[PDB]
Amino acid sequence: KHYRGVRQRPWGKFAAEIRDPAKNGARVWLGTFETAEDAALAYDRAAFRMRGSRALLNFPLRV
Repeated sequence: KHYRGVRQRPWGKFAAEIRDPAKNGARVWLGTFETAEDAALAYDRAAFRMRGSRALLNFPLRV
């Protein structure tokens, strides 16, 4: 229901964002999306390039 990094609005928009501690504690707003699935998938790509090998994403790719 709630994706880690995706904020849902009471209108129909979402927002994919990730927390990066390596950047001295700075935010990384990927961008708003149309649904929680699109904003959640975009969060996985930024949480895999920034974290590198293996990472905890809303959609833990493994197939």
